[PDB]
Formats: sequence, structure tokens, C-alpha cells
Amino acid sequence: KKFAGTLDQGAGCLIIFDDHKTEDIYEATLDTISNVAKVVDSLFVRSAKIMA
Amino acid sequence: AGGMLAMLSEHSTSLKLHALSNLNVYAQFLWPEISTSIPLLESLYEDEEFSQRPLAALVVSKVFYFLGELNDSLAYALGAGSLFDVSEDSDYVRTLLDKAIDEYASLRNKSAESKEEAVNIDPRLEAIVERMLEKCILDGRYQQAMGMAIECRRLDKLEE
Amino acid sequence: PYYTDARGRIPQSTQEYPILGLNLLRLLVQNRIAEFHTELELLSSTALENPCIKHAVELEQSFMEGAYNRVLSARQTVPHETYVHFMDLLAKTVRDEIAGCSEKAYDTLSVNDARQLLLFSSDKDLLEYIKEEHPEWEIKDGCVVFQKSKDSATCKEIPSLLLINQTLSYARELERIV
Amino acid sequence: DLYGRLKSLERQIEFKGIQEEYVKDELKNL
Amino acid sequence: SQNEHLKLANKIFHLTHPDVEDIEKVSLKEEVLSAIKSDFMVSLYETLAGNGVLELDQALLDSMRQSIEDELKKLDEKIADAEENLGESEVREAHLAKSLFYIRIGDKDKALEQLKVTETKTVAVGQKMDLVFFTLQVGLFDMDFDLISRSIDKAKNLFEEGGDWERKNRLKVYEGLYCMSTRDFKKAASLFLDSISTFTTYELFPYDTFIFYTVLTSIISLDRVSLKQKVVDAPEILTVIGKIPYLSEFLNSLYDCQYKSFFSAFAGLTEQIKFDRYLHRHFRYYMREVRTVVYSQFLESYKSVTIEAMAKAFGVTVEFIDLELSRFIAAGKLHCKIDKVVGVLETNRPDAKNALYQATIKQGDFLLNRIQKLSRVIDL
Amino acid sequence: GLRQYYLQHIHELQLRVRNKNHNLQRLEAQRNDLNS
Amino acid sequence: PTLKHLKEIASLLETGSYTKEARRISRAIRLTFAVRRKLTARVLHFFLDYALTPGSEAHGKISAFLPELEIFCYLIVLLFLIDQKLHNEAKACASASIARLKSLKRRVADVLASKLYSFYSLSYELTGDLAEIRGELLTLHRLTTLHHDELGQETLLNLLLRNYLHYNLYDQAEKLRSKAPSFGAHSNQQHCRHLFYVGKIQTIQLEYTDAKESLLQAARKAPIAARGFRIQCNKWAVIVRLLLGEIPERTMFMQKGMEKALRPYFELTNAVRIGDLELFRGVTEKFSSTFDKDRTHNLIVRLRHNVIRTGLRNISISYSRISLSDVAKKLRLDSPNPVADAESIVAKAIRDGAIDATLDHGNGWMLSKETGDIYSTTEPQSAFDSRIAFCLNMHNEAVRALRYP
Repeated sequence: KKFAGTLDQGAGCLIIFDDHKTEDIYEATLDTISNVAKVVDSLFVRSAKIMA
Repeated sequence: AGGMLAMLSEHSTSLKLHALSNLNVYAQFLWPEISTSIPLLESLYEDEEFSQRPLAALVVSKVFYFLGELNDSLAYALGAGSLFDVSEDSDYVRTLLDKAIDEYASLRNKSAESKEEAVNIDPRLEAIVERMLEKCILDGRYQQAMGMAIECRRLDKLEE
Repeated sequence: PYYTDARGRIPQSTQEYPILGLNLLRLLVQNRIAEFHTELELLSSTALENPCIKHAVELEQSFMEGAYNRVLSARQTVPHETYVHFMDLLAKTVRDEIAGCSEKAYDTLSVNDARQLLLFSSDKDLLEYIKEEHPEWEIKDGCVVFQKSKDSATCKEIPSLLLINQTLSYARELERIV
Repeated sequence: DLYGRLKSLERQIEFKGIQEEYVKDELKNL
Repeated sequence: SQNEHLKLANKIFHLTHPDVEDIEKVSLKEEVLSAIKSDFMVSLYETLAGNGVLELDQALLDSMRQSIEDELKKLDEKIADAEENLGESEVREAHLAKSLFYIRIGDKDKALEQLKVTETKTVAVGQKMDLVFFTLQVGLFDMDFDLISRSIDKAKNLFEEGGDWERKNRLKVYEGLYCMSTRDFKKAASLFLDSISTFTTYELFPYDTFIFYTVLTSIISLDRVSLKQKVVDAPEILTVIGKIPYLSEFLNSLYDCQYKSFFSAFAGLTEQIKFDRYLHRHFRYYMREVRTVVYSQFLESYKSVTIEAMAKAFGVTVEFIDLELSRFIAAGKLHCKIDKVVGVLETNRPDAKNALYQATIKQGDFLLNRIQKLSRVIDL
Repeated sequence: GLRQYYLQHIHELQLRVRNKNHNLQRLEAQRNDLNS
Repeated sequence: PTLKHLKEIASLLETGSYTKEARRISRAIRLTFAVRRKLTARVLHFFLDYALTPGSEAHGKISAFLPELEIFCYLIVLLFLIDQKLHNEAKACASASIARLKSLKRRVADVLASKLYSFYSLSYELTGDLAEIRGELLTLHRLTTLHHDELGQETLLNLLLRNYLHYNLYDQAEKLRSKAPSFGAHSNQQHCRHLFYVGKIQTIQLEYTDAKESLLQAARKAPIAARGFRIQCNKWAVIVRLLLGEIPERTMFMQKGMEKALRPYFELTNAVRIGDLELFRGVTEKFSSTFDKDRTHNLIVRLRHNVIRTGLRNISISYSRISLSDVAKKLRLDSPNPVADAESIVAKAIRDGAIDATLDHGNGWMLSKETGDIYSTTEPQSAFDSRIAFCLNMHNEAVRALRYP
């Protein structure tokens, strides 16, 4: 998995094909998932409080 | 029922009027089916050759009442003429009378602002408000008749 | 209304099923498939077993399955003469639908294949159909040239300014509240 | 008196109606 | 004690999973060989109901519930002599070691009220943190997946003062068996280095066995730059899996590109994965991830190779390859595109944009499903 | 006809009055917290 | 202690009436339901005597079948009548209870009456006389609509949806929705039915996009204790999702207690998920009887069409090119002419755009457009999301609009 490159079965055709784009989006979705999980934590805890 | 609506499409105008009266008795239960066929009932109200135009107008006005469109219900109830009795203790008649008084008071208030545009008040709307004021006077409810006369801007009925 | 609420007061009519199937056929011709299936819903199991109602159901099956050859063949197995009119109208609608599919599918089609798919008996039949209903079709060297749309099947092939100003609507309407 | 209950109720409702503009003015001045 | 609890759990769980391990018979003998001794009373009443009648166990119970009471009453003969001249609450301090007996002998209730008793006794964590490890190990037997979530943080909050690496590196094994026990093969690879450095407990006396376990989760979790990290793990395997002919051949066939013999031992491991406890909940999920990892490793090595070459070099059956590759491209993975009548397989290359967008819209819908349902529940 | 014509507005005005009161109170409290 | 609980509930109702707190009556009704399983005829008559003066015409009529308080006695007795399966007596006691309701002119009777409307009809379904109520309850909604009774305005409308749906007046059920004004969500269960009754109709009338939301909207608010309503909310959401082309996630099929309810539903998706219709027929035929119980069978027929598509979704993306004959064979069509039908099937599929593919009938070979790398996921990616985020900014503001601070 070093420097890109991938010759065809026997036709001589490299398949090296990629781009560099660190995405705010993936970390963003991770943030949202963790924050929503903790929102649900608070919701369940404070619901337990209301029934008490 | 699509059987009464089918009878309205037939050329026996009197039988179509009979189907319309059958849908009238049933207007309270069958209004969602009759609402799809309003243009046929409107065409029967517009037709000058039809002797039972007021009954077509009364069915249309009941359908618009159940649709919640009180303004169109009032316009068609005014079209029904003698078949719209102010004496009837029906929820339909009470709501339309209240709306008729409100529209009449609104039109009279505007006609008094615009000294230059005589808003043509429908004489049928005036005749319903007259009959209602006369009913209130006959019932001994003079305070209500005075309140309505003040809202309607009718000095003559206030004196009466 | 006589067929729905009065069924508990009137003996069953022998003309109920043919007329119901004819309405189903009209709905299929009009492409009112939703109403067609709601009517089938309203029908009982015994009615579905009727030759006319079963014929309508099979015709709908073929039309959905695309077995237009089966529809045009069943035109021969029609049980009652009153249907022939709606069956011919269904055949016209089926030919129109086939033409619509062919325009999107193939860039070019051989005239022999064009006849075969639309089941035109004679060359002049296909020529007349093309000339009247679909003038946009170009006949070159014996093959029907379907003028495929400039950008349709391909994805992300629409206007840029309009999409991006859709984003304008989103953004501006969003924060102006803020 | 019977019509008085409606006339007075209308007067109070109309008076409370202006409260909307009254509050809106302070909601911006504040 | 809870140190051989491993025997109990593993043996009974084998006997109960995999359709009762063929003809259930030697498993109900050797567990009963451990059940009606060492004072076990509670955990096997329904296991007797899952067993045969065994009609006279009453005298087998009465000799042991008496022996339960004899250790119980000597606590009742200790709690008044330890309070007359008190040490460091020597009532509790005696049964802070004998609650773990009563944890084994009784159920969790005699454990949970005595562990939380002695948790307020000791002022240094070196006895506290060993109690928490006892709470973890019973939390696996009764699979208390919600009680482990509390005390793991209550464990982890204690290690930071001090280094406590025998209390940390032992701890990493417990999340490692928890992250593998349920679907979280990601952290399984975490404790891979942890096992490289850990030790042999009563549960895992065989270092070679712990070593092989840390390898089945590694071949999913990391790619081949990290499989060069796994070849450093394979020098560690010349140290430990050098005693294993099976696992050495199984791991290296993926690395040596010996594609045809790869499935031969994969059939062996997956069968062994079924009869093994704790992988049998997910043995069908393993190989379908190992198939798609063995497929796409070969396919990414060409722009397009014919579909009849993979029979004689990778695994026999052309139509077997056909029905298998058709169900994975339709599953939305394994980025290629197969042709049919000119008999070739073509690959593509997509960006890491469409596929990275796909997992975002799942989580965005899932979290909004969480909060919209919450806001309806609260405020009526 | 007086029962079904004139008194009918009493049952109508109060319904809007009740909601106007609550809306005005909520807005007034929102403004009052800020003013304080 | 049953009589003591009855007396405490009566005192609670009296206090609520004096304080004009409908929540008080709500708690009283909750307690009354908590005493349904301990309802004894002797204890019920003792409660009637305690709350009803001996000789009251209402008292005598109530005892013969064995304002707020006179109505309230009808509440338990009618429930017990159905509790004893005496639906014929509950029918008269339902009309007898309601007939008193028309005479009473107090707003505090909305909750008591609203519960009566729920139980008034319920006797009719058990008696099979829902059709004789359309001339009865509708004006009762008129009175509730005429009196501005919001609680009665909603509860009676949904029953209008129920009655017309139970008689399959679906040409008319939508007729109600276009006219019925949107009443505030004052009732958590009733609006769910209003939200869900729209969900059933939306499922029925092909407005699936609107169908899913209201199907989720009620299910969003469905009570945990009303598992069947949740299941019914969850049974209909499944059909649309399968009717939407999106298979519901397995997780909804493992919710505790409701699993036995969705067992027919899970296997139906899997065949759709597998895209094979043969097991569809086997699954459909075995549970056809169960499906008849739900009456969503009509929704079932449509699924094959998507199931045909679902099989199409597999073939086109998992295979670059295969002849039309191979198209029908793997589809397993019992059609005498699979060559034309599959060829025709692709024609509709090509017309529908369900596949990036092209046909070659001269060669009888189908060409699924390279649907792997392709191009940007955008324009639709960047259009899809905005509807969702824009939903949040209103919904976030929905929390903001609900923000008291």
C-alpha cells in the first residue's frame, strides 16, 4: 500500500487514481454522533428525574 | 351517493331537482361526495329555465357551509330566497345569520367611510337582517335588537 | 352508489362484472392505475374470478410487465364486443408508451425493429405513425434516429446558476431568521 | 340588560388588542 | 474464587451454544465434575433443567448447602471476635476476601452488597481496584453490559494516580475481550499490542493461544502497511505462532498472495470459530468480511482481469465466483464492474467522496431520529 | 331569532380574547426579563 | 378497597370540576382505568348509589342496564358492559349516555364526553354497526366544532377517518382531510391516530412522501404502552418504506415485545432486499391470511413491482452486461415469453430511470451504465441534504421557538 500504482491483468494499465482532501465532514459527523449520544444520555437521565 | 349526482346529469330537469332535494336531506352525511360535483349544482343555479333554482342554491350553500367557506355559502344562501327560513333553529341557519349580520355591518361601515362609492348592498342581505331584527322584536329581546340595529347603522329599526 | 350501498337490498345483476371490468379497462387506458387497484380492492374474491374481471387483471399484469405483445394478442381473446373500443384505445396507448420507451432507450433503431416492437403490419403504417404522432423522429438510411435529449439520462447535467441560487434561497431564508 | 355583556366584552377585547402594538414597541425599544 | 470462573463459563457455554455441541454428553459430565464440588449451588438449576433428570440431587445439594452454611457461619463466628478488638474492620476485611467465595458460591447479591461494603473500607486503591476487576468478571458471566459501563470508568479513574501497569495492562485485556465479545472488532486490534505485552492468566495459560487470538482480529482491522506492522507481529509469531502450523499458514497466505490455499485454512478457522465460544455470535459476519477483503486485494491489483482466471488460481468454480461477486457489487462494496458475455471483470476507481458521503447521511438521519423522538417524549 | 343571531358573538369573542391574553403575557414576560 | 378507590376517584372528579382543571379529570380517568380490572357489579351499583341520589331518573336508567358525575357513571358501566361483552346493552347505554350529553351545556364535559365518543362507537364495531353512526356522531362533532370544543373536535374526526376507512370509503376519507381544520396537538394519542390515519390514507393513496412523515409523525409520538398502535404505526411504516423503495432497517424488527408482530414484515423485506419474487409468493401465501387480517394486502400487490425493481437493483449494479433472457431467468418469471417481458421489463426500468443502463436488443444484450465510479454524487447530494438541514434550522428554531430563556 505504498506509492499508488496498479498494472492491468496483461494490457499494461496502471489503476493509480486518488486525490488528497482531508474533509471537515467526517470529523463533523463524528462530533454530531457523540453529541447526540450525550443528548440522549441527558434526556434519559432527566426523564428518570421527571418520573421521580 | 353517486346515484343522486347521476340523476342531476339527466335532462328531466324536475327529476334532477328531485335528486338535488334527496341530496339536501342527506347533505349533512354526503357533503364530501357532493363537494366534487359543485360545478354541476352551480350550472343548475345559473340555468334560467329551471323552476327550482332556489333548491339548487340551498344544496350548494349547505355544501360550502360543511367545507367551511362561509362567504360562498352566504352568496348561495342569498340565492335560495324563500327556502332560507330565519325561523329554523338549525346550526347552519344560525352560523349563516351571524355571518350575514357581520358582512352587512362591515359593508354598511365601509359605505359610510366612502361618501363617493355607494357599495351596492345586496337587497337580499338587507331583507334577511330585517327579518332577523323583526324576529328579535317579536321575541321581546329589545336589547339585542338595539345592539344589532346600532351595528347595522339602521336608525329606523332602532326607533321601531 | 347502487353497486355499493344497495347491494344488501337488490339481487346481484349479471351485468355487474362486465361493466366493472370495463371501468377497470378504462382506468388502465387512462393510466389511472391507483384507482384501478382501489377498485380491485373494493371487489370481492368471487368477482375477481369472473372471466371479464380476470381478463382485465391479466391485461393489467401484461401492461405492467411490458408484455405488450400479450395485450395486443388478447385483443383477440376479448370476451364481449363492448370492450373492443377500449381495447383499441388501449392498443393506441400501448403503442405510444412503446414509442416513448424506444426514444429513451436507443439512439437509433432499424425500421424493421421499429415495426416489430410496435407491431405495424406495413411499412407505410409505421411511416404514417411516425409522421403524425412523433415528427421529431428522423428516418435515415432505414433506421429511426431518436433525437435523444441534450442532457437527461446523465446525472449532475442540469443548470449551475439555478442550483446554486437554490442554495441562495436556503442560506438567506435560513439566517435572516437568526 | 342582556346585550350589555356582548358590548362590554367587545370593548375589553378591543382594548386588549392594542396591547399587541404596545408590547411590540417595547420589544424593540428594550 | 473467580480465577477459574473461566473453566465454568467456557465449558458450560460450549455445551449450550453450537446446537448443544453435537451429542451433549461429555460436557454435562465434566461440568458436573466441577458443579457438585467446590460448593457451587446457584448457577446450575436451569442447567440441570437443560440437563437430564438427575433425580437424586437432593442429597447432593444438602451436603453442599450445609457446606455453604459452614463457611457462612464461620463468618458468623468471626464478625463478633473481629469487632471486639477491631483492626481495620476485620469483619469486612475477612469477608472482603470471602465475598468472592460467596460471589462464586452465591449469586451476585452476596457479592454486590459486600463489595460496595468494603469499597468504603480501604483508603488506598490497591484493594479498591482489585474489587472493581471482580465486578467486571461477574459482569461478563451474567453479561451485564450496562454494569460494565459504570465500573470501567470507575476502574479507569483510579489508575491515573500511580502508574499501575499490572492494573492497566490487565485492564486493556478486559476491554479487548469486551470489544470483541460484541460487534466492535476495531478495539480488538487495540489490545493486539496489549496482548503482545500482557501475561498468561488462569483463563489464558497458553501464550500461543492468546497470540493466535490477537491475529484473527488484526487481519480485519488494519490494512497491509499495518500488515507490515502485522509482519512485525509475525516476527512476534516466529516467537509464538512458530509453534502453530495452522495459524502461521493461515496468516501468511494472505500476505504471500497464496490465494488458493487461503480458503483451505479459512474453512478450518471458520469451523473452529463456530464451536468456539464468544465468536459464535458473529462467525457468519467474519468470513464475509474476510471474503470481501481477499477479493478486493486481488482485484485492486489490475485494471481488469478475466473472470475465468480466478478459478484455477484463487478458488475453483467459475459460477461460484459469479454468484459471489454479483452479490457484493449489489451490496454496494468491492469497487469493480463485471461483464458477462465477453467474460471479463472490469474495475473502476471512485473517489473517497461518494462513499464517504454515504456514511454521513446514515448518522445524520440516525441522530435526528434520536432527538426528534426525545423531544416528543419530554414536554409531554 | 335573537338567541341564534345576537348572543352568538359572546361565545366567539372570548375564545380569541383568551389566546390574545396568553400571547401578550408571554411577549410581555420575554420583554420584561430583558428590561430587568 | 375497590369502593374506596371509586370514592376517591369521584372526589377527584368533583375537585377538578370545582377547580375547572381538565388535568384533574384526566388523572381521575386514569385511576378509573386502573380500576377496570377490579370492577364488580355490586361495587359499581354501590358507587352509583353513593354518587347518585336514590330515585334520580339518571340513577334509575343507569341501574336498569346492570352532569359530570351523572355522565361519569355511564363511563364505567359502559366499559363494564363491554367488559362483560354486553355490547347490545353498551349500545343503548352509549346512546343513553350521549343523549344526556347533548342536553348538558358545560365545557367541563369535553373530556368526559370525549372518552364517551371513544367508547360510544366502540360498542358499534363490536355490534357491527359503524355505518349507523355516520348519521349520529358527525353532528356530535358538529356540536364540538360548533362549541369550539378542541378535544371533541379532534377525537370525533379521527373516528370519522376510522369509520370511513373501516368501510373502505377511501374516496371519501381524503375528503375529510382536505376539510378538517388542523387542531392543535392537545391529545397525544388521538392526534397520533389523526397523524396515523393520514398515514394509512397516505399509504393508500400513493402520496408516499407525505405518507412516511405522518406514518413516522404518529409513530414519533406513539406511546410505549400502545405497542399495537406502535406496531400498527410500525406495520404501516414498513409497507410504505417497502413501497418507497427503501427497505426498513432490521433494528426496528428487534424492538422488544413487538417482534412477533413484524415477523411477516421482516421476511417480506428480505425477499425484496434479496430481490427474488419466488420466496415473495411463498412468504406472501403463508402470511396471506395474516395479511388479510391487516387489509394492507392491496399494498402487498404493488411490492412485487418494486421487488421486480429490487431484483433489478441487484442485477444492473452487480452485473455490467447480460442478455435479456438472462434478465428474466434470474428474475424467475413464470411468463411463457420471458424474452419479451424482461426486454419489456427493462423498457419500463429504462423509462423509469431506475438503472443507469442501456439495452442492445439487436444483440439482446443489456448495458448497465458504468454505475460504479460515475461522476459527482452532487446536485442531488447537495439538494437532498438542504431539505434535511433546512428542516433542522426550523426544527432547531422549533426548539428555539420553544426556548423560554
